[PDB]
Amino acid sequence: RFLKVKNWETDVVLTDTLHLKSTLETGCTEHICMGSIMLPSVATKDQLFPLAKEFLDQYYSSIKRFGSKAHMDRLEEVNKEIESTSTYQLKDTELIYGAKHAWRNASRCVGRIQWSKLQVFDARDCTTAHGMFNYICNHVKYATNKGNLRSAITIFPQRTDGKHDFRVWNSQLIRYAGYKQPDGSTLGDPANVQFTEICIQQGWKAPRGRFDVLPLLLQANGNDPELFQIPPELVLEVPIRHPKFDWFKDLGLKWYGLPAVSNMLLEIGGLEFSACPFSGWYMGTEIGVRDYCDNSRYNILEEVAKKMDLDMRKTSSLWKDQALVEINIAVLYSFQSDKVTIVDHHSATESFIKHMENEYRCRGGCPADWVWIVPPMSGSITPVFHQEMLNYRLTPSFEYQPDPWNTHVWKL
Amino acid sequence: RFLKVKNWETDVVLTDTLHLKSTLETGCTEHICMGSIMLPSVATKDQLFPLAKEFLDQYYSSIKRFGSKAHMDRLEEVNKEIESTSTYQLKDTELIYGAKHAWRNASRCVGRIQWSKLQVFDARDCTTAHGMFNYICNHVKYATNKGNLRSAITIFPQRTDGKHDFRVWNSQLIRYAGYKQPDGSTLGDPANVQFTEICIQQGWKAPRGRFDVLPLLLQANGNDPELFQIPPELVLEVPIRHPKFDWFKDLGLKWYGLPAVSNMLLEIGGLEFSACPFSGWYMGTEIGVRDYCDNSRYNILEEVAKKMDLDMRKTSSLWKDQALVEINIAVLYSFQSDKVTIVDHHSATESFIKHMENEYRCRGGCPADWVWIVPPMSGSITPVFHQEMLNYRLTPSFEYQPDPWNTHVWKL
Ligand code: HEM
Ligand code: HEM
Ligand SMILES: C[C@H](O)[C@H](O)[C@H]1CNc2nc(N)[nH]c(=O)c2N1
Ligand SMILES: C[C@H](O)[C@H](O)[C@H]1CNc2nc(N)[nH]c(=O)c2N1
Ligand SMILES: Cc1cc(N)nc(CCCN(C)C)c1
Ligand SMILES: Cc1cc(N)nc(CCCN(C)C)c1
Ligand SMILES: [Zn+2]
Repeated sequence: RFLKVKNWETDVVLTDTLHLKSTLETGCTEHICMGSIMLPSVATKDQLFPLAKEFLDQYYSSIKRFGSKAHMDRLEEVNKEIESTSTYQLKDTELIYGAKHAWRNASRCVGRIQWSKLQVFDARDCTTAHGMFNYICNHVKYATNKGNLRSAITIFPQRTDGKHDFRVWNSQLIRYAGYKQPDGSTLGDPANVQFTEICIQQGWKAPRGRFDVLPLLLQANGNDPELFQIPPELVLEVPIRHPKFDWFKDLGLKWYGLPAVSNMLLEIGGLEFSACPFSGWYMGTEIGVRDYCDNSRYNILEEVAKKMDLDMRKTSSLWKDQALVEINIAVLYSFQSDKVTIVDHHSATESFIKHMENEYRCRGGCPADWVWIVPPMSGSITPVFHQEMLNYRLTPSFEYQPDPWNTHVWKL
Repeated sequence: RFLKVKNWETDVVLTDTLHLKSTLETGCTEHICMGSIMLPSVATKDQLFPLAKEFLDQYYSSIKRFGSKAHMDRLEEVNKEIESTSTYQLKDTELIYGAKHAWRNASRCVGRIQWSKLQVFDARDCTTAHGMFNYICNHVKYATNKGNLRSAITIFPQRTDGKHDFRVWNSQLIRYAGYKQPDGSTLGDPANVQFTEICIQQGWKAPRGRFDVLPLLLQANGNDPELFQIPPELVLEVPIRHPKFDWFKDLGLKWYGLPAVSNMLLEIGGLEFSACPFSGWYMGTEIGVRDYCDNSRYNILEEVAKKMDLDMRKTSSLWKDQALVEINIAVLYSFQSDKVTIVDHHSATESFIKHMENEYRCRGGCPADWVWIVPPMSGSITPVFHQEMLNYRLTPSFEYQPDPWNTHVWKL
């Protein structure tokens, strides 16, 4: 019950004890492992104080005032507020702590070496969709910082009864539009055709092109959501060129600078923040491999191999592989030459190994999801391929949640 | 308890029921997943008949004579033999069935679309190390078939008391030698320096070069093992050249045609065959990615990028990625131009999807280990990246076993 994880490139072994503090369930049993399933399987007052207590015990353990009176009174204070209101409110300091540690515990995140440099924006006084748009714009402007990207999170009011929720319906703050065609094919991003749908169904007059930035669909206090278009001066975009292949520009491609997940739920001490958009900087493969070359996304391996003069008749000519490397050297090169923060999969996966080392040392482990930590190209020549990893759920945490256009009791 | 696995490239869903027949344990619990651990965690007469029965029930269920008298008498016959001898002996037909299904159930194998075309060689009458060498040579000659590779397994006598075992100490029948250097570096294959050690410690006069084929270390009936050198005419090797880069040959590289795992244990109806070397044909990435570019193996990304004229100062120039594709196009090209069977990672991963489909259809599922099915380069542009998979242990099965030079009560 004090398990070992081995590196088979360097023979390094580390002992994981942190998994004992694990609480939630993984989906695996003694008889079946689900480590490759993408997402496997209202709260009451009685359930709440345990979670509040457990969170408060580790927060006070963190600043080395574990059993102080400040702890004991905060324990009693939160209990009384869960008695009086059946819920409770986080101190500003407990909100920053819980947010940083939700990132820290995100086992599918390879970037977590940065987990303690997170700017937390307290948006819990927001009441209207216009207010969110304002908070969200301030987040985009800050996090972007003129290409010197900065990591940030904006935390909107916590769930209360359930039907007053606050949701950003967008899956990312900044995404390109998806338009099906009359001939069946797709313009823009096929991932977003169902979301691009609702925007038009709500009055978005679409500039039916490729890289059309979508409008924010913000829902406040369970009310029907409302469209707001981000000032284009705040949407920083990088035009993609190759450092050797001059025909690259005629491909006419670009991506946005800022990756910002907006569809997840932040859980802290048993309180649920259903709108918590958070941003970092891109690892290059997210764009060059998945965004551009997923079959059901932009799907550009066809044209890149064309202008490279490649043997596309035979599968075993690895034309697909060869065009995938060039695309990623160019995504990397274009961001760097505009001073926009980006990290290659080699540097990122090395840092995560080093971070993992710090976590086993000063924390006793580090929950990691191999299936997600290994980059989607050149796997075994990055050091995370050869690193055994233990996956387990720790809290505070980011969780998935139903897409809001399936839950919502819609009306007007 | 009738789980679903989804493909996120094609939206295809399949229902897995086969996992209910799962028996062994995976290493995961409800609270921790070990799907990325490489290998996680004498038999008595009382344990044996259940396993014999379970195996016999599915074998007779397979030829559509489930509850026949031929089944009932074979059940009684094996029971009586487990009473009389505390063990039992497989019919030739039960040996071929069990072997084919051990391959079928090998969840880390992407090639299993071929699982029913397996030539089974019954070596259970063997008694001496010289006999094994003879059986093993006949296997190499057959399986190689002049580059028209054929899949085969040779099954030596089953474990009895424990200290009369039969083991092939080699991890593969055909591997290149590993020699450390006086200056610390390594010649040949660094994976094999500890095994190349014992060979020399047993009288192997090493031709201390790079691609020196190793001698077989065969142990028969628990006796101390003995060296035998495979006739070089039976060891077919492919010289690696690129279809564009003429400097490629001066790298002077070659690999052997036949991949043949020899260090695993075959479990059938509770009987344990500790020497069961089995062979197929190579997926190209096993050679071009892992053998050649693993840091602790041949580690050739240095020199290939050199003669390509690449930016090796900067990590984010993806020089490593670009030299990895070229190496794999050349491994593929060299094998094909000599008519030696090899499969690219695209064709192989497509077939496994199709095989998976057949298994959910006519069998109710297919145990798969994602971490091992996804190829070690260009992951997400092959269809297995996007395919959820359930892992569970079915029997008959191939299992790992201690390296014999740690178990052996050695003497002379
Ligand atoms: C600072 C730079 C960061 C980098 C380079 C980075 C890198 C990555 C990458 C490559 C993924 C793979 C997921 C995918 O393929 O879509 C990921 C997922 C994730 N990241 Fe990080 N990340 C960063 C910052 C952050 C921050 C600030 C947070 C939260 C406060 C965060 C939380 C997560 C979570 C929760 C996931 C997985 C959830 C999901 O996508 O299903 N990351 N990250
Ligand atoms: C017919 C062509 C075959 C191909 C193309 C193929 C392909 C592969 C590949 C790529 C792996 C990855 C393992 C690694 O990276 O080292 C693997 C593993 C494995 N194969 Fe298959 N295979 C074939 C035939 C067979 C046969 C005939 C058997 C047994 C009778 C078998 C049983 C296994 C097992 C048990 C493993 C995993 C055990 C381990 O390596 O730890 N395969 N195979
Ligand atoms: C730590 C990790 O389990 C290890 O690198 C595994 C990952 N997946 C693999 N997959 C295959 N096919 N072969 C391997 O050697 C490995 N190595
Ligand atoms: C089926 C499989 O779980 C799915 O393709 C996963 C695999 N690993 C991944 N890893 C990352 N980082 N991102 C992904 O979208 C996925 N997709
Ligand atoms: C914070 C953050 C960092 C990063 N590098 N990438 C993202 C986008 C993740 C998109 N996937 C959820 C589809 C977010
Ligand atoms: C039968 C078989 C097929 C294949 N394609 N490859 C192998 C070698 C596997 C080596 N690993 C165990 C290190 C064996
Ligand atoms: Zn698992």
